[PDB]
Amino acid sequence: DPSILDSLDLNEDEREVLINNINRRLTPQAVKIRADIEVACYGYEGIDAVKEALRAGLNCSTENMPIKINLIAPPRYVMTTTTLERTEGLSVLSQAMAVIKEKIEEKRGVFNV
Amino acid sequence: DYTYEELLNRVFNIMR
Amino acid sequence: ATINIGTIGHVAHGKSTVVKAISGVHTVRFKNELERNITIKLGYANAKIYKLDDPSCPRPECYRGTKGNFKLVRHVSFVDCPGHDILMATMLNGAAVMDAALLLIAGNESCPQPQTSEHLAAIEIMKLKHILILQNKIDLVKESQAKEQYEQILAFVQGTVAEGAPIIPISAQLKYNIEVVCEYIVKKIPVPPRDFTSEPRLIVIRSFDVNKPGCEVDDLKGGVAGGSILKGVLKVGQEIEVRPGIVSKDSEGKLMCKPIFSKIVSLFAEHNDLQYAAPGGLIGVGTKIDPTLCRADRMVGQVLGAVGALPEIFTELEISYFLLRRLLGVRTEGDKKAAKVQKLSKNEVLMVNIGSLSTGGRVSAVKADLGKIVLTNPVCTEVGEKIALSRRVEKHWRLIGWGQIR
Repeated sequence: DPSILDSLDLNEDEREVLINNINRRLTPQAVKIRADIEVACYGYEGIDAVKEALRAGLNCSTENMPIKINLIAPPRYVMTTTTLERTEGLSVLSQAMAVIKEKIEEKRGVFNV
Repeated sequence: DYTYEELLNRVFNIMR
Repeated sequence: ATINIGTIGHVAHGKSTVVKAISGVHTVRFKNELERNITIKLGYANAKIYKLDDPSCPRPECYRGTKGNFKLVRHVSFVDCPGHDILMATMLNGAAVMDAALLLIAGNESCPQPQTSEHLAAIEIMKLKHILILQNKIDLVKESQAKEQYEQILAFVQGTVAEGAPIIPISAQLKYNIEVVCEYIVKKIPVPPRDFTSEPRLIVIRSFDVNKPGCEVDDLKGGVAGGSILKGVLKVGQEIEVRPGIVSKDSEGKLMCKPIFSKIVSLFAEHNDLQYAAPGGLIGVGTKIDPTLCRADRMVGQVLGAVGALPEIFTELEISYFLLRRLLGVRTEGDKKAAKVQKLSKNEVLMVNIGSLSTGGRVSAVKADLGKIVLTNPVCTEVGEKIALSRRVEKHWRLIGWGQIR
């Protein structure tokens, strides 16, 4: 983050510190969170909406970057969130509640927190 | 039932 | 997928060699804690039935008995029966709208054989007409037992219809006479008539699941089940309605029954999937919908219709019935002549195999020949000529009654 790193470079730049020491102890802190989903829908607007549930899986795969949805819980799956940024949280919340606030009610389905 | 005597000769004379 | 022949298996045959002689090998099957093996179920085959200008019907290599350039046209099918004498009553559920029957006789057990016509005891109401005489003792005790035993088994054929195809004395471990057995089940067993251009239907029997962990969310997923056709031939990609489907809970009206249809992809056919559903066997139906509803184990016992179908489905039931005046076939002289079959009591569990779906039977009012019942879940209307009432009399089930929709 100070990539202007000059003014007594000791060495070439920081030699013994930057071989492992500067790099060696970043000490990043993060806490695992696992915000869930439960969407489904039924009907023939529900067949359109179960196509739209599968593309909702596609949609929280590719649009707003929730990453690596796995298939371990056979009724309903998970979407991941890990702090390297922490500002993925409000974006994921805004989009999941935009899903519940405009997406599902136009297609007459069931979903909550 | 001729099939039975067919067995009785050939099957049991050659195989179990 | 061509023939739903039945089989009646009592104790201690050696069953994988005879069934795999007439079905090839076992399917890859899965998801343990299944359903109890005295309930409704179906068979399958990984083979086909054909000939090679030959009594022998081998497995699909074209030379090894000799040549004969096999007809890759159809595939044989089958209906399961494991080798214990318990396999009576669910088979008699299955002995109504199947195609034919095997008939299994051993010599390992009692030679004045008790179980076979103890097993085969609906030769009047439903269909039981195409059988074979099949001795399973060439192994332990030789020609004296078989000598008296052919008189034993021809003492069966008189009014009890036990003469559909004569004796085959084998042990299927040798796989012997399967050239002759296959010649019998090609020629001496016919194929009954069907309908073709009828609007197709299905009641769901054996559900599955195809979303084991480890894939992506962009996969095509859905609800795969099992079934077999009663009418029509079912193509791919149309309005495939399931009429109540889910139990419509807190349903306050009549038009509050939900319009739910689907599409279809997989129709498993041993090597392929012919998208027009080939009847006469287990069909591998897989639905388009991606719910928690059908692709779980939640769905057994619902219809396959179309938009604007005929049956309206509610609970208003009244049935006309009668009974069986002993436990059917069982008569053991060592203190078993009081296996009593008691009249329909009020509020008693049953099994009402209306058509080919197992729902437990509850009852509400008892007359001598008719009864007003209410049932454990909403159940479609299939047929009035048979309502196969079964009832607890022992550790497992036995069938007790015959019914009529009123």
